[PDB]
Amino acid sequence: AFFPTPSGSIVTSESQLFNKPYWLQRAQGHNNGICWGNQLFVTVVDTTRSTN
Amino acid sequence: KVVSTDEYVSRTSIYYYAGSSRLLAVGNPYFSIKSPNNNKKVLVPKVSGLQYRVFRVRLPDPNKFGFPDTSFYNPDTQRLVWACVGLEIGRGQPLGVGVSGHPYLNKFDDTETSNRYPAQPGSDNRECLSMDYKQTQLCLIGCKPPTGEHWGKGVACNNNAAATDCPPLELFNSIIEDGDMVDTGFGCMDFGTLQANKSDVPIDICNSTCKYPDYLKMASEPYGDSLFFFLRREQMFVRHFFNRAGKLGEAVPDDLYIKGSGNTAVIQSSAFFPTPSGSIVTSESQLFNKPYWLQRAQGHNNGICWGNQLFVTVVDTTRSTNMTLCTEVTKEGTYKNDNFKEYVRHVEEYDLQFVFQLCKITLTAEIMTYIHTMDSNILEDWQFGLTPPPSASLQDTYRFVTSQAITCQKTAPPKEKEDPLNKYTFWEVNLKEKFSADLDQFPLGRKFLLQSGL
Amino acid sequence: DPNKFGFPDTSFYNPDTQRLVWACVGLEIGRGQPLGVGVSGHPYLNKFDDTET
Amino acid sequence: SNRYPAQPGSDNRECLSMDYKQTQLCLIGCKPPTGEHWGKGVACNNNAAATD
Repeated sequence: AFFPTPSGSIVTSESQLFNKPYWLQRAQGHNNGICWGNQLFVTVVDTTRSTN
Repeated sequence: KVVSTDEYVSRTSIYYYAGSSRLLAVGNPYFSIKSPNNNKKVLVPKVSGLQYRVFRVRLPDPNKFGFPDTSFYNPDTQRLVWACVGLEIGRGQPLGVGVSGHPYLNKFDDTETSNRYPAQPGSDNRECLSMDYKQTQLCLIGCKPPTGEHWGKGVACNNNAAATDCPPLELFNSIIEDGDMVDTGFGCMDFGTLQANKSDVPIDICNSTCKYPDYLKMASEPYGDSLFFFLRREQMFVRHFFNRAGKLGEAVPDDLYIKGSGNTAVIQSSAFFPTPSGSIVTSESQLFNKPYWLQRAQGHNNGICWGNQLFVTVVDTTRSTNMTLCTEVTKEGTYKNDNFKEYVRHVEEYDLQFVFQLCKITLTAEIMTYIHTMDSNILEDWQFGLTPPPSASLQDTYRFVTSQAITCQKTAPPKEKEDPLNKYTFWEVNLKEKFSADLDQFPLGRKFLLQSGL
Repeated sequence: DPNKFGFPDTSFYNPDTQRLVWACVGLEIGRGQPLGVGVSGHPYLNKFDDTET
Repeated sequence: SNRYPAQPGSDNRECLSMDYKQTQLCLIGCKPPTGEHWGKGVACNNNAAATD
């Protein structure tokens, strides 16, 4: 019964995903950004700002 | 109500280059060495590739210039100010990263392949080790020196609680003076107060306050006089895994692990820490020896440098090589160990070029309000809105100053106290007597004319 | 030297009040070997101990 | 790690193996292609060659 270990790699600012603009001219679904109920739901997951 | 900076100045049709000399900087990359007999007598200053190199130019005043053509400038109402349009950071050293490391590092074990029970106790297990740092390259420009936060101490509060004993935490934004340390992957925090063992971090950091550029606060500044234009590029990854050596106060809760016995009756540490290291450092992803034609700033100040001065900050670890000196004491014919005294030195090389464009400001009375609510100090250096000083006649006149009609005469007030920024050690560069008007005699004005589309 | 060239045509070149010079416009570096890194080493290098782990 | 006194021995040959470089090339010709290699030749047998 075996299991390996995950180990990560290097992390650059060149291939980041934050502090950059976004414009939603056309979404994928049918709601084009119309937020019902006067609320939003944003979720973000990072692991690269996680010093101890 | 704020406004942008393209509606009350005007670009002229004249351009100026100025350029510094080649900067020299040498020292020891581990500690400053003072006198044994005195504290303030430095011998070799501590400079490495890990210091926030902060230069501050002093561009000469425009209104002290006398032109043969006095047509474009009105001295009755208009004034001048300088603007930055082109800029250069020069580097002249071979590429290579240096190593640092504390000789008494708080490494208990290594925790990556095998740590066999039982633990190895003993009240002293610090040892010597060394490692690479997180490589970093970035640059900032502005007319106000850049701000920086850090993590620090503080009061928790009053003793209503009787829960535990753990230190508090609080951020503090400060002014980034020169000589301060760059982060390398161990928290933007002061190790001089938050740590007590002084035996976990290499020696360059342990009595420092390593800070980090707050991009968020500077962008959220109203006038925007602290971020003209900036880049950054950095990377890191892991090297090993170690663990601390001490009683972990915040112990592991009981339900989340099955207790052992016999050889497995004691619990080891649960505080781990990795060691960072840079990757390959190419010459392709360099950030300097390249022109920067500023077109439009992200703030509102579009290059107008109030106060006739600029601030450049730059950090680089890719030229952090370490020269190892080796001299002897007694000449032998056979090898010895006590016959050599060694030293370690680190060099540093910089250069700066600048392209300036002067600008006139029509001064009507509604605009100088907007200058006044910017800050009051700009308007007085132009000597524009002042008061007539009253108080005509005095009689403090005596023919003989050392006599017996004494009034105990005292003079020399401290009235030339004007600079609030004098509490921070910058790197001054004298640029007042280094101008010229012929751009085509320089290795950057030739690059300027090809970019201008003339 | 360019001035030692007796040209068959003289109608483009006055030797009394002109001279000639050369200039590079083409440039090439030729290699002819397999690729490989060399290694050297001191037989008495000043290594005291290890300091990695 | 070569912390050392001298080491004796008559033969110290061992069993080793390693890979080589990956290398892709192709070429088309009218004449069959010509290459080169280094090799031994004349020695000119003169001037006190104390090195073989």
